[PDB]
This record gives sequence, C-alpha cells and structure tokens, in this order.
Amino acid sequence: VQLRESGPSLVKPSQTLSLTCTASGFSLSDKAVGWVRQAPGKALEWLGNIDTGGITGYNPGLKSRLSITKDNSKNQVSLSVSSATAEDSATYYCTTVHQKTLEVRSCPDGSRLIGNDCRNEDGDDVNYITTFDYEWYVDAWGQGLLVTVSSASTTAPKVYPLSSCCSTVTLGCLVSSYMPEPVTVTWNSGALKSGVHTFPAVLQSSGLYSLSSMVTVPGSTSGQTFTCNVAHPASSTKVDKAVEPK
Amino acid sequence: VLNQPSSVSGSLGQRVSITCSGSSSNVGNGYVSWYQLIPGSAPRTLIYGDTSRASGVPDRFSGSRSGNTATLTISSLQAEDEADYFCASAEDSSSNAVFGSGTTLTVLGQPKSPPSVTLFPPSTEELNGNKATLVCLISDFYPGSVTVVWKADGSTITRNVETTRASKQSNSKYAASSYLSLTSSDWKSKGSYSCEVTHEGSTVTKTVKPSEC
Repeated sequence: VQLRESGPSLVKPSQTLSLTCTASGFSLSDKAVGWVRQAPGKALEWLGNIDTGGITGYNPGLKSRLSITKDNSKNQVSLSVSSATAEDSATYYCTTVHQKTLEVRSCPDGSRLIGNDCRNEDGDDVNYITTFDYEWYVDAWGQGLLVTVSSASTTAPKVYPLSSCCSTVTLGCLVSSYMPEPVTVTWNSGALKSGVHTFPAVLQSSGLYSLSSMVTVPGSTSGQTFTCNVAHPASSTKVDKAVEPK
Repeated sequence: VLNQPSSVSGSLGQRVSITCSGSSSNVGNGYVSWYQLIPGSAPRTLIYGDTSRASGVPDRFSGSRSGNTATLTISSLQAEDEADYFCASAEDSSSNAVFGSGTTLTVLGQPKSPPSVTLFPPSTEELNGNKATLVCLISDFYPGSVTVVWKADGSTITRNVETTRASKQSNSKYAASSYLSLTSSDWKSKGSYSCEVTHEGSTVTKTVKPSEC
C-alpha cells in the first residue's frame, strides 16, 4: 500500500490550492480516501474524505472552500482549497480511511428480547429502538506534502558531496543555496534508512537556505557508492548525487 | 473539537494517561482512535475502536472509554514517546470526523547525552566554484542546547558563521548544524580549521587541514 501526494508545493495567494493523491496496493473503488492537514504548530485538521459511492465528508468550517473528487480509472483522489491564504500553508496528508456504520437494535423502557421480539413484563410485543454506531479512523497515512501559500521566488539547490579527510565511514550531502523551503533527502532511492540523519536547514542573510544529510555506514564498505536523492519541489527539481569515500 | 489537555508529563519508566472528552454524538458513540505525531515523521495510528492496537504498536499503549471520555494510557514511558497525541471520532455519520485538540507528552528524567560531532571540509566541486563551506553536524545530545565555536590556526572565527537552533530528532535527542562559509582562497590560507561544540560543560573538538583534504 502506497499513498503518494503530488501537486504544486508553492501556491500564490488567492489562487486555488490543488493536490492529487495516487494510490497503489489497492483499488480506489474499494477504500475511502481522504485529506488531513497540519499547519506548523497546530492541531491535525480533518479536511474530508470520499467513499466508493461518492459519499463525501467535508470539514463543516471549510466546506464552502473544499472540493474532493475521485478518479477510479487513475486510482486518484483530488483536493482543492479555493482562495488560498497563509492559513492554508501546511503539510497536506493523503489518507486511507476505515468507514463503517452499525445498525443497533434495542428494546425500549421495560422490555427484553425473549426470542427475537422485544416483549414486556406481560408478554406484549413492543417495537424496538434503532440507533446507529459510526466508525471512522485513519488506517494508512501518506508521507505528506508541504504546501506554502506565498509569492516567493525560486532557486534550485546545488548538491555537493560530504566526505571526511584522510572505523565506521561517515559521509553525506550538502544541499546548498535554495529557496523556498522545503527540501527532502533520501539515500539510495530509499533503500538506505538506517544511520541516516538529515538536519534542519540554515538561513543565510541572502534569503537562501542550506541543509545537510549525513549517513554512517560500517567500515567494510570501501569502494561502495551511496547516492543522496534531493528533492526541491518548489522549483520542481530533483538531484541525485553519488558519493564515494576517497 | 474533542477536549484534550494541552500538555501532559510523566517520568521515565512510569505511567501516564491522556484523556479525550466529547459528547454522545462522537466519543459517546463508542469508536475512538488515537494518533502519535513525532517531528520529521507522518502521523502514526496507535489505537482504533477505543481499545484495539494498530500494527506494530507496543502493548504498553492501551486505550479505554467510559461514556463520553476516552483514555490513552502509556506505561513504561520511554524517551521516544515524547510527542503530540491526538484522539478522533466519527460524528453523526461514518463520513464526518472530529479530531481532538492534541496533547504534548514530555518525558521527565532523561539521562544526559553528549553530542556526536562531525566536521566536513568543502568538496573539490564546490572549491571549483571559488566557494568553500565547512559543515559541522551535531547530533544525539540531551538536553537540547549546544554552543559552537570555530577556530583557525589558534584564532577564533565569528564572521561568516551560521548556526541553527537545536531541534528534536525522532529518538527524542537533539540535533543542530553550523556552517562556515569561506572563499576557496580563504580556505587554502590556513593550516587547520576546528569546530568546537560545548554541551553541559563538556567540549568536543573536530579539525580539518586543507593540506590533507
């Protein structure tokens, strides 16, 4: 199961923020899919979800600005937030949602279920009560996609190798001089997660950010290459840098 | 919004509880979920259906519910449990959802941890552009505060230095970076540069020499 968000990581104010979620591992007509966001330093905010039949739930406070659509042929679900502002700058998460409705039958004041019918003390048949229990929860989360609502300019990073001078080998990548945030780094296309450490970026007075990702690997890896994969979504740029200790 | 305490705290290896208060139409309907948020990671589903644990969730996370109040209890607290915890429930239909206000869990009594420090010289490629960035990476320290001093040939450097604040890692310890931005000529003119990181009165020094890089 994989949920991959995609769409403009940089949105100009007042324009319609739009995002897409592509799924794999399951058919979109089999599971409910939805959108939850989190702005920096704030609570999780449910945006909405859509079910296999088109049944749609929307955040009551944002309903007038939200649009969630489904495209089964492409296994995709779309989100749209009209008239974007700074309040809409946030990490947007695609989600798979467990939905279920239970019909509950019970007997009213002073009766019990002898057999199948609600019978009272004297044995008179009484109508049952029908209520519903509702089940909702997120059973799979996407990695999330940071969207910034601003008119900022764009500069793609340079990526340089980090290697020590000359028992574990420590190396990395310097992602130099980009804007705006963020940048994401993986190693060996995600195959290398153990020993990885990506550090928050620094900000120069020039307005450009830089950050570094480092990895520690056993010494018995001489000659091996390790590739850092850097994404700068704001500039729609992706850079792979192969690092081999000397 | 479901009512949670903004903040809650417990001591290492002990037990803490986080409550989640709602009404008959959400929590009272009887299917509450709990989620864990660590920085640099996506939200993690911990509990569903009041009491059930999701895949990969240790037994020391447990949930329960009494009427309109649900409770997430964490026993045998570890440092990695420091995080934001949110409850959620359906509301009047299985398509309509409500989240809680969130609770920040702090774990008290964590041991002191010294920083691991790595100093990287500028790459040949960057030097080819007449730029030279020295990168000092600082990780795995607790509590979250370090002071950084740069030196070259015995003299302290202050200009062209940029140091990040301490930020929390996924393992609950802290990290930080410091960058010394020089020209290639500046870089070649000295015999050695050093990053000196002080933490809780202890000092770590790392050094690079242009004649060896």
